[PDB]
Amino acid sequence: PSHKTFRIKQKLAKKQRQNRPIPYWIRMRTDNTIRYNAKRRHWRRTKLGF
Amino acid sequence: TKGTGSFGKRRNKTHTLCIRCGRRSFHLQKSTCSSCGYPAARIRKYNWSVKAIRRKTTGTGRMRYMRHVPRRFKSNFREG
Amino acid sequence: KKIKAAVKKMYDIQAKKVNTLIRPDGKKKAYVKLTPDYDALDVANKIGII
Amino acid sequence: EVVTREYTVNLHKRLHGCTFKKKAPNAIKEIRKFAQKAMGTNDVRIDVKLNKHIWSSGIRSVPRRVRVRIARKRNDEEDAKEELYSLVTVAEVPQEGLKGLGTKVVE
Amino acid sequence: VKYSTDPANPTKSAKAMGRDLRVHFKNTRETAFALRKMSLNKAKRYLEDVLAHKQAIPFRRYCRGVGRTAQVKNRQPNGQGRWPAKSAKFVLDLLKNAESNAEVKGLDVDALYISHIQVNQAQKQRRRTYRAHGRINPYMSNPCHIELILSEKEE
RNA sequence: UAGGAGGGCGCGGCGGCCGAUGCAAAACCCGGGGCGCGAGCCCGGGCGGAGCGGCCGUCGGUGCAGAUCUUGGUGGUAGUAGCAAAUAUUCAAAUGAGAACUUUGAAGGCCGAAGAGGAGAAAGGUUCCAUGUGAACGGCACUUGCACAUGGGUAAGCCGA
RNA sequence: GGUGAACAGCCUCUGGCCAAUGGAACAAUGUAGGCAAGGGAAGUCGGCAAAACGGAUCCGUAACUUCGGGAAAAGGAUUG
RNA sequence: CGACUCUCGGCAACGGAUAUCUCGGCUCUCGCAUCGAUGAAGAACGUAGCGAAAUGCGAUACCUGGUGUGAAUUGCAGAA
Ligand SMILES: [Mg+2]
Ligand SMILES: [Mg+2]
Ligand SMILES: [Mg+2]
Ligand SMILES: [Mg+2]
Ligand SMILES: [Mg+2]
Ligand SMILES: [Mg+2]
Ligand SMILES: [Mg+2]
Ligand SMILES: [Mg+2]
Ligand SMILES: [Mg+2]
Ligand SMILES: [Mg+2]
Ligand SMILES: [Mg+2]
Ligand SMILES: [Mg+2]
Ligand SMILES: [Mg+2]
Ligand SMILES: [Mg+2]
Ligand SMILES: [Mg+2]
Ligand SMILES: [Mg+2]
Ligand SMILES: [Mg+2]
Ligand SMILES: [Mg+2]
Ligand SMILES: [Mg+2]
Ligand SMILES: [Mg+2]
Ligand SMILES: [Mg+2]
Ligand SMILES: [Mg+2]
Ligand SMILES: [Mg+2]
Repeated sequence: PSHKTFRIKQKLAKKQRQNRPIPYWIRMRTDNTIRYNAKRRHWRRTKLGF
Repeated sequence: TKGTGSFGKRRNKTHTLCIRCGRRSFHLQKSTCSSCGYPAARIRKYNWSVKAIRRKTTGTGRMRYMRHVPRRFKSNFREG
Repeated sequence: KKIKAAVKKMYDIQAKKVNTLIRPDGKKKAYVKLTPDYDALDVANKIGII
Repeated sequence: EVVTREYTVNLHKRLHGCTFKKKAPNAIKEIRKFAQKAMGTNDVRIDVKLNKHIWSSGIRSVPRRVRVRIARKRNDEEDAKEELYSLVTVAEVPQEGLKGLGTKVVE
Repeated sequence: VKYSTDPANPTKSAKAMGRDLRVHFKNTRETAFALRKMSLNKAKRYLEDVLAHKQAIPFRRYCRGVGRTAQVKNRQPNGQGRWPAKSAKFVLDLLKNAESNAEVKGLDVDALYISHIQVNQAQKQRRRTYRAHGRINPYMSNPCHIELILSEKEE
């Protein structure tokens, strides 16, 4: 909706930031296991359910 | 008909985010959260699903205050 | 109200009008329009933007 | 070799029996194949005026005989598959019509 | 990095490889089986002439359903063949890369020939297609490794 | 055959005994040589690169070809079925490694205004806009994209709550 | 916008598109659409499917009837 | 001779079984008793020079302060 409540706007703000590739310098960091962001979300595939 | 023709009319939200638990389980028409039991005084919890109990028992969150209680027991609640 | 009151205490200026929106990223962004006694270029050079 | 020649393409026979939604596209394909048989040139460019002419009467009724002029000329592009290609353009018709008019060679 | 078959003479043979090429394994196999033991120049003529849809690659092993042509009578009498253009265009690239390798080594690129050509399966890639009655089935590719060695022919 | 018993073979521990091992252990592969009727065992060669075996006592989550067995992989089917509604595309030029699919122009057409137009409610949540692109995706293709990456954008005393 | 009783169908203007993978061929069997000599339901469980009638003006309009209908009965003529 | 099929070996693939491990599990045993209206458990949102998660923290926000140890952090830069 274009008329979204502030709660939903605030909580859709965070799921914006939650969707970015890992910083490249995470991969070179010692004793690391992070291979990619295994929690990405695409808007056509996974609906946030709210 | 039932099925494909009828799944197109899912348009209105029966459940929305509860404020006590943040789950999408707040039945608006009935005004009660369907997981934490809000707005009941006590949290909805049942012994017929220990799996559901462990998902929200103590220790799954920050424990912003109880994490320090063992340290304060050690040395027996001292303040100078 | 607080945005004007604060832009007055800093910068030794005053705002003729202020508009606020909440960006999608979460932060609030405010447009502060100055009275024509004060020049935005001079203020922005005295803070350093351009 | 440079050479320009005026042809009369009996385009009714070549397009007999074709599907309506394809008679004009196959008219274009037959103009290309006629230029290819005419001067053995792989690269044939049909001028936009010839396309406009063929496509003037819709997609399902095309001109029946078309008086075209095909010009075999050099490809001066430094990169080129063939040294020489053919440019087919629509040709002026004398007021006499197409009666008694065979293939000509334009100076 | 070592090929299935070692060259007859290692210093006077060039070699080229590709892994996980997104082309049909069966089509490229049928290409390679026509290109084995050919001269390099004749292989380039032949294969570019295949991609030009003027000479046909016989299909023998993976052939059931392949329609017939007259273009392949000289080498498969019942005339069952196709013109796999993507396969041909991928194999051309390795033939050129091995020509380049042989040029760098210093061989007679006029006297090179297909001493050993091998296509082999690779890790399949997964896609999904949707069928009647709410069922899905996998829709997967068959990428291949293509592995070839040119050697200089000798009397 | 159903069944019962005896003697053995084999897997993994524990208490003991005898050993092997970076001059190559375990595992696995072999048109290699043998032993036993047989379960199985011993040796040879290769890969392997750090552990392992034998004997006595004893213990056990101990032996697979089936259970429309469970998990994972792979085949034949098979380059086969197929990709067919919504009339329709055609020509130059530009870009590009590469053009039936991109962009410009030209021509032919369709929607025909209870539309394939212009905007909204719910719903979605950044899909909007720009620049770039290795892969993946867009059931052909792509220089392209609702894809991937980096940035930007939503201003209210009067429109709503 | 035109025809038309008409927000029917058909065609065009503003706006939007040519997006549904393409090349060659026109074999059988298909899916969708047609047309057929003479006959006219003989086909088949069955006129299933298709064809036929169809707008308008003028005339005419039966049995039965709850006296309201049947009725756009049926049957004819005309149309640029 | 050759293609196709069956088959044997060598080599190459696909696949990840086995072999050796293991900051994890399970099981048993022991010591203690310490949440919350002085706002708990849970949830949400923020927070780092370069961070999305997890770990941490709360507009003093991957930390402030005392004490202890005594020369680092670390993927890059930097002030030191
Ligand atoms: Mg309803
Ligand atoms: Mg309801
Ligand atoms: Mg506002
Ligand atoms: Mg479905
Ligand atoms: Mg068992
Ligand atoms: Mg077993
Ligand atoms: Mg088994
Ligand atoms: Mg059995
Ligand atoms: Mg087929
Ligand atoms: Mg179909
Ligand atoms: Mg209306
Ligand atoms: Mg619309
Ligand atoms: Mg866009
Ligand atoms: Mg594709
Ligand atoms: Mg009228
Ligand atoms: Mg109308
Ligand atoms: Mg008839
Ligand atoms: Mg009958
Ligand atoms: Mg009968
Ligand atoms: Mg009968
Ligand atoms: Mg009967
Ligand atoms: Mg009927
Ligand atoms: Mg009656």
